[PDB]
Amino acid sequence: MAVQISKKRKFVADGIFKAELNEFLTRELAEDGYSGVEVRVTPTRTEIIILATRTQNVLGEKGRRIRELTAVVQKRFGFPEGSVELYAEKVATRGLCAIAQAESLRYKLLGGLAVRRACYGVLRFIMESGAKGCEVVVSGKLRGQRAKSMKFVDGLMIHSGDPVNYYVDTAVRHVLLRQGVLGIKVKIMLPWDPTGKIGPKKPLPDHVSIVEPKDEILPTTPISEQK
Amino acid sequence: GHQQLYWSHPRKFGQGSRSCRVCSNRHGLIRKYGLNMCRQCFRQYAKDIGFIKLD
Amino acid sequence: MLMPKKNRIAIYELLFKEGVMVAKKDVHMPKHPELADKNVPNLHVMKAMQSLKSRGYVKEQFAWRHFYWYLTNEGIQYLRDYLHLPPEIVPATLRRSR
Amino acid sequence: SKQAILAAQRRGEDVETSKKWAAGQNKQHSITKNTAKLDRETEELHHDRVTLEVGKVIQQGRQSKGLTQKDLATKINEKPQVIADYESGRAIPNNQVLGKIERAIGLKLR
RNA sequence: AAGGGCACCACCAGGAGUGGAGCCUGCGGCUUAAUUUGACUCAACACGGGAAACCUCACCCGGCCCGGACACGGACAGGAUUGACAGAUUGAUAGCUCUUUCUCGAUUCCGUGGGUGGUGGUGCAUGGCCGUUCUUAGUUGGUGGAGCGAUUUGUCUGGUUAAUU
Ligand SMILES: [Mg+2]
Ligand SMILES: [Mg+2]
Ligand SMILES: [Zn+2]
Repeated sequence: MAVQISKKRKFVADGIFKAELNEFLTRELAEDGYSGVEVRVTPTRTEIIILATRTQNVLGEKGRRIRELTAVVQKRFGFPEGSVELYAEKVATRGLCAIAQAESLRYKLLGGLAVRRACYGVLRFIMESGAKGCEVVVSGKLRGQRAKSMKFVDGLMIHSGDPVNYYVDTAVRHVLLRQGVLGIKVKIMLPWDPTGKIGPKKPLPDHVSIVEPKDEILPTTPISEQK
Repeated sequence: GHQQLYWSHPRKFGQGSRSCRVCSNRHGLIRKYGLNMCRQCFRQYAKDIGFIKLD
Repeated sequence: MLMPKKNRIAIYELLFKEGVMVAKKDVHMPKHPELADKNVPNLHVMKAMQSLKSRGYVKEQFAWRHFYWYLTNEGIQYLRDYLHLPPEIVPATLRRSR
Repeated sequence: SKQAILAAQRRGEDVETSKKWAAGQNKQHSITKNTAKLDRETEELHHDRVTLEVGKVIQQGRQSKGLTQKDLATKINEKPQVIADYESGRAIPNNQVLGKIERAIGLKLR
């Protein structure tokens, strides 16, 4: 009431808070399979939900790391004490998350092996995790001094229209190798089926489904059943 | 150094006042709605800020 | 850096009360926002925490324009020895709640 | 086993000889992590870097022999940046390179 | 070369023009201590969101500062060092230097190694992003068929469509 902000500036500031929080939390716990965040803002104590893959090391020893993370969040973003609390949730089907798979590819590449072998392994893990299709692109100074790009597409993938806003998900990473950086681009097309959590509802707009009819027997001679 | 002439030129109004809140660059700065991001950083972060290309 | 001793004591004890230190990257700021009464400019906090990182007592991360600092166990031991405090009190992040 | 092999060769032969994998060649850079594990692994997602103590040990041992990063790197046949990355706690450790540094400066790093 | 089809970044039928004039602005050149620099057919030239009085700012002419981590030696409470009034000095109320002495207190200072920063170079070492080829209808496996093979068929004579529709 005393301090006031117009609704346009308020919503823009909320988006900026989400963007900076997501970038800091990406930069910090990238080696823990970060894979997104949710904020639940309310005119009281708020919540921030971290959708990690391995939560047992996002939480430190007796939850020390989660405590220092909520401390730095409360000290940077100017929240009053106790008005922010920080949660962690394990993400189901990590093979369907583009951020986690791009980090896994970065881990394999930093460990050092054939780029072919790493991309094949990531791609086949994504397929047997349940995706409709995948596309992995690696670009940069591969074997040789001139940069190339290599894509490892497989399965099914849409590119155009509004369905590719919610029905695939992408991730871009940089890998700081010994000679320049490589670029990692992973796209995963999600299944539709359960209309639940593993994918989206509202299937692809040109997929019609026709229910089958019943037996429809006995059109023969008239009978009447009274009560 | 010293104290009375180190940062003494006034960084009130103008391009020496304002900088991007992400990269601390001074050029192409969007200050509408109090974004205070440069145009490249805004294009990077616009989708999860809430701005969508819609038409 | 010169940093008269009372400023260093203030920065260190504030890093010890809660195990984090969240200074912002600009040197031309006359006070740290939350020290702000012990006459500690932001440059002193930046360079003191940089020295702490160089000895390996503090891990840092960098957001858009802000530094974040976490106090490691060697940092616990070093700050405990520097402040001459007894070896049973802990920073807040180590234990405050169940 | 030498005893069983020499025992079998003094009588009726049943021994089997076979060539080693990397036999008769010099791989200049030996790989540090087994790619059978690295291709298999999907869960664990982090690489441990060199500790600050190891970099300090390299720093003090090198400085106590009138030796620079360029000269140490040339002596152990590596680029100067990998030495500067070992000393600065940034590079993923390689046991083969670490062993070359130990024979260069006379300290023990593992 | 032929045969089908298509497009006002092609033409036809035209409209409004631009090219001529004054001025604004961007490029080249010339001049300058400097007139910072990128981009040169479409796909550079009111483009770098580039409307620069200072700042921006890179360029020119001068002048302060260390914001040189850390490690190892050296020197050090009989002082490692830090500021400073007045005069000169300076563009300057930079204790920047010189004279003069007061003040601070282990944080610094000196040497070696090494940090760190860089609108420094290289976009012909790269990532990402964008433009363009290219606003048109095009592109590809699996299994089968042909061919020694490169390859080809699928992806087509015809009709139709904005469209391998
Ligand atoms: Mg369409
Ligand atoms: Mg024309
Ligand atoms: Zn931005």
